[PDB]
Amino acid sequence: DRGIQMLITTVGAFAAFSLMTIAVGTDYWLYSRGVCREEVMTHSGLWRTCCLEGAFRGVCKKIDHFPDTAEYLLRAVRASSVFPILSVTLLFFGGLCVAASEFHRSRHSVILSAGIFFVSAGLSNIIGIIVYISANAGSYSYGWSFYFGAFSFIIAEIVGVVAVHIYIEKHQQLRA
Amino acid sequence: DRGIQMLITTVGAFAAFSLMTIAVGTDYWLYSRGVCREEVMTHSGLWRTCCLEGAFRGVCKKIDHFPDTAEYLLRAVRASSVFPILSVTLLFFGGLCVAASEFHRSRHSVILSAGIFFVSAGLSNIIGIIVYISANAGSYSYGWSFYFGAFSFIIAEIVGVVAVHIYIEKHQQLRA
Amino acid sequence: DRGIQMLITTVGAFAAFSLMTIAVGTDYWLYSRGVCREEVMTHSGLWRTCCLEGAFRGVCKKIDHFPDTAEYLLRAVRASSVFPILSVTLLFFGGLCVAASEFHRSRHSVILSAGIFFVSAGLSNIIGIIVYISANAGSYSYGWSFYFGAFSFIIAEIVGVVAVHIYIEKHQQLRA
Amino acid sequence: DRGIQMLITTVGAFAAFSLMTIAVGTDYWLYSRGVCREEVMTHSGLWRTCCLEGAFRGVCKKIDHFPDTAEYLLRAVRASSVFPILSVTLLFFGGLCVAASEFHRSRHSVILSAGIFFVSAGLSNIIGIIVYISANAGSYSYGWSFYFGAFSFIIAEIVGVVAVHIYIEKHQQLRA
Amino acid sequence: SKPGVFSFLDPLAYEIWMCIVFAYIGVSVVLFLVSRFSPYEWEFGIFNSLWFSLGAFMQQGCDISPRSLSGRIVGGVWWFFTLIIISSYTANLAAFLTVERDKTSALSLSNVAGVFYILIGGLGLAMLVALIEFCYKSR
Amino acid sequence: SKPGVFSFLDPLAYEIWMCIVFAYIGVSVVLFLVSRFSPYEFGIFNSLWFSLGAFMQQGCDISPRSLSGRIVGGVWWFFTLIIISSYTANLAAFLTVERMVTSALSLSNVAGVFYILIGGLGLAMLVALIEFCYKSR
Amino acid sequence: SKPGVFSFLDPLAYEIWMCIVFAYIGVSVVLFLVSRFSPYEFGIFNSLWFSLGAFMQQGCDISPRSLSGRIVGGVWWFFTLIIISSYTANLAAFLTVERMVTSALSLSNVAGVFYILIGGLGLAMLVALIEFCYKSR
Amino acid sequence: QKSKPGVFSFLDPLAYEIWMCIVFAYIGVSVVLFLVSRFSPYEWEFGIFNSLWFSLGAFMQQGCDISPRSLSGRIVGGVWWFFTLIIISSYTANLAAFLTVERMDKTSALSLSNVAGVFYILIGGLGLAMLVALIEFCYKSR
Ligand SMILES: CCCCCCCC/C=C/CCCCCCCC(=O)OC[C@H](O)CO
Ligand SMILES: CCCCCCCC/C=C/CCCCCCCC(=O)OC[C@H](O)CO
Ligand SMILES: CCCCCCCC/C=C\CCCCCCCC(=O)OC[C@H](O)CO
Ligand SMILES: CCCCCCCC/C=C\CCCCCCCC(=O)OC[C@H](O)CO
Ligand SMILES: CCCCCCCCCCCCCCCC(=O)O
Ligand SMILES: CCCCCCCCCCCCCCCC(=O)O
Ligand SMILES: CCCCCCCCCCCCCCCC(=O)O
Ligand SMILES: CCCCCCCCCCCCCCCC(=O)O
Repeated sequence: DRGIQMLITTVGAFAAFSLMTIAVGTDYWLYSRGVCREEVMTHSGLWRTCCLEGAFRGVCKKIDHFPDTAEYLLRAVRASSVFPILSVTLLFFGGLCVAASEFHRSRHSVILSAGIFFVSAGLSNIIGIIVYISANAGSYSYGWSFYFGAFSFIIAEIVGVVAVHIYIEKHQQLRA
Repeated sequence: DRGIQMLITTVGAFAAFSLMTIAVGTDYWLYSRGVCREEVMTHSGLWRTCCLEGAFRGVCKKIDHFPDTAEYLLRAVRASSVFPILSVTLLFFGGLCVAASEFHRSRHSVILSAGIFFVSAGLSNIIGIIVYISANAGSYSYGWSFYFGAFSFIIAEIVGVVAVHIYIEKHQQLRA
Repeated sequence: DRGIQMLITTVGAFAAFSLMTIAVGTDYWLYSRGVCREEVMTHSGLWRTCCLEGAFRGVCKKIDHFPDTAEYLLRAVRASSVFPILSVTLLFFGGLCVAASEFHRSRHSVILSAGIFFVSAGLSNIIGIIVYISANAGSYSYGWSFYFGAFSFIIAEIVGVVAVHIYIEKHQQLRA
Repeated sequence: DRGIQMLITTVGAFAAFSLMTIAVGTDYWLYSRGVCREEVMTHSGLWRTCCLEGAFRGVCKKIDHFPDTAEYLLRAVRASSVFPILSVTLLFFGGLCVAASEFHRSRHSVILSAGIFFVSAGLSNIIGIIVYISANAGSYSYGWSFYFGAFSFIIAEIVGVVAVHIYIEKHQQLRA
Repeated sequence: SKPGVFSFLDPLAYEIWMCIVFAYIGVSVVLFLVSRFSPYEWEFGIFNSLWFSLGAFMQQGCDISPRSLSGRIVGGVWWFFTLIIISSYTANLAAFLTVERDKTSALSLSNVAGVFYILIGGLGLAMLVALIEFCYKSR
Repeated sequence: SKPGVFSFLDPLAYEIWMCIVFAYIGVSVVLFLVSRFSPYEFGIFNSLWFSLGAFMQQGCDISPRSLSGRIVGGVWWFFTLIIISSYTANLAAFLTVERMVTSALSLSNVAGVFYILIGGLGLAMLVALIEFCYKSR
Repeated sequence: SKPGVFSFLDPLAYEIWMCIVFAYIGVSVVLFLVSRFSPYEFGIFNSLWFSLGAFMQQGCDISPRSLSGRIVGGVWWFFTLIIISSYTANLAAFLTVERMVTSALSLSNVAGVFYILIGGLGLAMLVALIEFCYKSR
Repeated sequence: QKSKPGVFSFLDPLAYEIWMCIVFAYIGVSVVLFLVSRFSPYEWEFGIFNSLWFSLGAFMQQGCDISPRSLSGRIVGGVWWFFTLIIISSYTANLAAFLTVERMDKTSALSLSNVAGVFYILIGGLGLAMLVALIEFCYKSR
């Protein structure tokens, strides 16, 4: 099933990257009641907050991420969105390795490194989610951008598993 | 124990079906204080509630199940009592399969089917009980109708096990 | 080590029986502040309570005991000291079997039955202790009679395990 | 790694002994508010307490360990500090055995003895710490003397493991 | 308020205990069924299924674990059920012992006497069953 | 209020439950990865089973032998211990403050776990039938 | 008052602890007895290890296979579950009614378990030496 | 006011000294289990690394792949089991105490902020595990 395995890997890599990039770009992470500058229903993201109703509707303001070493570090890490961006970067590199595999079949480690990138991307994604939620804590709901991030994590982990299976079966088949 | 196994299976199938059908029919599930019209001691089943002391002793009335979507679904499921009825249906089909197995000795799966039906009847029975209890409490005692349901569950599970044993022994002896 | 095993068995059987009989006889189970007929320091047993100081010192009465099915049964069982006495009886029978073993070496089960008696005696002893303590609950300290009972339990169990090891080794050696 | 194993063992033996001896000697176990004569910040060891700011800065005085039998025993054990001293003694004997092992190559057990001494030193060390902590608290901070004790424990345990490995390898190579 | 011999059952309602027993039987039977009729393989007979389930509920672990996907689903949900139920027992017992309906007493033998009686009864029953099995298998 | 069907989840916030699930996947995948590229049977399915059983503080048929497998296993064990104790402790808190304001738990405030249980048994039977038919043809 | 060295035993009365020890012996002996006179390695020392591990909810290397062994094991499992839960629940009670009259527990009110631990390690080393010398000569 | 939850607030039920002594006890138990299992020349699976794994799993109540078979090994194991049981019960009980009574009665669900530290340690461990696996691979492949 190597053809189908590679198909799943490529499609999944693209899906994970697309979902994560959209999530990092779009601004529907959180539905709360803040202000775009009275408090009204808003819809914040990683960078901008926007009004969902009333006169200033459609108006978005850069999130004042900033207004205790631990609080400072959390606020810094959440302000720069280090971890969502790092997960996007790693998904990009994983996709590059998956693409490069076919054009260079001599070396095996290419697809293995794809798998490792995807797994690492998932881990960064988790750290991002935790940091984001924790930083918010310092009524509400989660939007579709948040769930795009979550689905990116799941798909990334699946694609990592499939990639490692491709590498394993290549070495198992060739070695014996 | 082949003959004895089949005898246990048949007797048990009939016993489980009879007990569960009686339980679903009779009206001694719950003993509680209420009115079948001051409130007197009564006894309720799945459908009728009836006073057992007073001027209106022996009078009965349809329960008003419908005097919070989860509450609505619980009320619906407990009003139809779909689960006790489904348990009776599956016991009926299991008994029918046990009867048929005596004919089509060629096809083993018949008795296996019996087994599965009985097991499934047990599961639906337990759901029934939980739903019933969950809906009621949302003093008192349990009557003999309730315990008929409980004993039906136990016997159904025993007969399921015995049926599956018969099928296993068929496919083992055949291999020998 | 069969000689030494039998020596341990006999000595232990006698020790357990002696300790348990003394415990059931003597009156130093509990040090509390009751009355032999003002409250003074006493020393009760299974049957009699006695004054430890003052004018009426050395004067002992009979534990009332009898002065709610569960409470009734506990009080009845504790009043008659069923379980300490049963443990004494079983230790006696175990000792009889141990003695009879040597005079009849044809049959093996004699020492096995000795072991079983001793094990059972220990269990009765435990039930007695629990019943006694629980019945008392319905400041204080435990006397040397109590600890004689406890040591009887331990020794009885150790003699039971040695007896069963004698039987096992006889059947193992003879069978092969 | 035989030469390297012995080098680690010797260096570690010396390091553990030196650290523990310094810790037992120096006077920076605890930083707390008190008087070496209003109370100023101070630092205490096992024996002396000394002020580190004020008119009497640099002054020292013997701790009054003795200003409840369990409390008395704790006070006694913490006053003598028998356990830190015993830890130093055992580390000394372990080091001596490690030195001697280089001579009496005929008798393996020498190095095994070293191992055991070190392990035992670790245990006495931990008891020391517990006793110390248990007695003190019966704000504050821990100085570098305390942490010297802790690192002594860790190194002692590592050297014990390595010594036992050396002995195991001797008795394995000999069998070969 | 005399504790009462079986007062250790008090944290959970009688209906929860009875449904625990029914769930136990249902789990054991389904584990047996999904482990057997699969003719690819045919150690999870009915008696071993009951033992696996009992040990899972008591958090005593196992001598055998399911290897199939179906067996593992059954095992997994039974593990989750067990975790919630036992935590619920401990939590509710903590509630009753903290707030009487203010000092706290050590539990006395009277508060757990029932569990001792069930234990010693089980040991007696086990010895009886061993004798019966012996007499059966020796003839 | 009458207890809700999934009220047994209340001691921990929804985000904790969601992150438990993600952590579970991440642990299983890393255990699988470190085990297959390590000198010295943790396939992905067995990795998932090991991790599930570890979180439920239940049995393991297999434990990791490598240093990397043991690191993964050790941190997952620690996480499990903290999270389960936190669940029990916070449930005790909710029930003690409700008693302060028989209090035996009723079938109603654990009914959700029964529904999930019986649903799982149903699903297990379905999967068994599917796998059986697949292996038949 | 300053906590006592063996204050960790306080949640259960002295009689409970003593009866736990007796129940432990009785269980171990009955498991040994039913296992050696049963159609179908539980000698007395393995029985005593199985029982200890069961009470500490620390699993086992061997489980009983017979019906009588499994009855004994089952009731000992049930007893263990109730008794451990009772310990934890009553300890939570004692610590809550204190906070209602330092948050963290201090080394002093678990010092006894450390002493018992190190005592056990010392005893273990002594027994190892004794057994070794015995097997040498 | 209510102290906002700290990372590592999951350690709060037990004093810092208890945690450090738990770590020392862990090392001591592992080393003594190794020692009493080995130098007995009658037998010589409880090497030092396996001893550490047995001890870790015992403390986390995750059971074992191997149990001690000697009397000395079983004594060590038994006291470590008892210690574990008391300490973990103490942790749960004291956490329940802190969550019930505020000492700067509505009671709220634990938030991710209350346990964020444990997640960070977890993901740190996964990262570390992957790094160690790479290092082992490179070492053993040369
Ligand atoms: C044999 C292989 C074993 C390897 C796997 C073992 C993993 C188990 C333990 C993990 C927790 C360790 C980290 C504990 C967290 C420390 C946090 C800390 O020190 O916090 C400081 C404090 O918050 C200042 O304010
Ligand atoms: C497969 C082999 C398994 C066999 C071994 C399994 C043992 C596990 C369960 C034991 C508890 C059973 C008894 C439960 C106690 C019931 C008490 C009761 O019903 O009490 C009535 C109430 O007190 C009225 O007021
Ligand atoms: C390899 C292993 C194979 C895996 C084997 C499967 C078993 C997994 C176990 C248990 C989790 C299931 C219980 C959780 C159920 C989720 C539903 C729920 O909690 O509902 C809340 C509701 O959404 C209100 O908002
Ligand atoms: C199977 C081979 C045998 C296994 C090896 C045995 C290990 C036992 C482990 C833990 C229990 C012992 C620890 C408990 C000791 C009690 C301490 C104590 O008594 O302190 C209170 C004191 O009496 C003030 O009142
Ligand atoms: C998986 C099996 C675990 C054992 C469960 C124990 C069952 C206890 C007895 C259940 C019957 C009803 C008991 C409650 C009676 C009451 O006091 O109201
Ligand atoms: C091995 C780890 C897996 C453990 C499985 C535990 C089940 C998790 C369920 C989480 C569902 C999330 C829904 C939150 C509930 C709510 O907010 O109403
Ligand atoms: C497998 C069961 C054995 C478990 C071992 C637990 C240790 C029991 C210790 C009991 C000692 C009795 C002293 C009571 C304490 C007191 O009253 O001060
Ligand atoms: C057997 C090992 C179990 C794991 C134990 C985790 C150790 C936690 C870290 C110990 C160091 C001190 C931490 C407490 C610091 C504080 O917040 O005061």
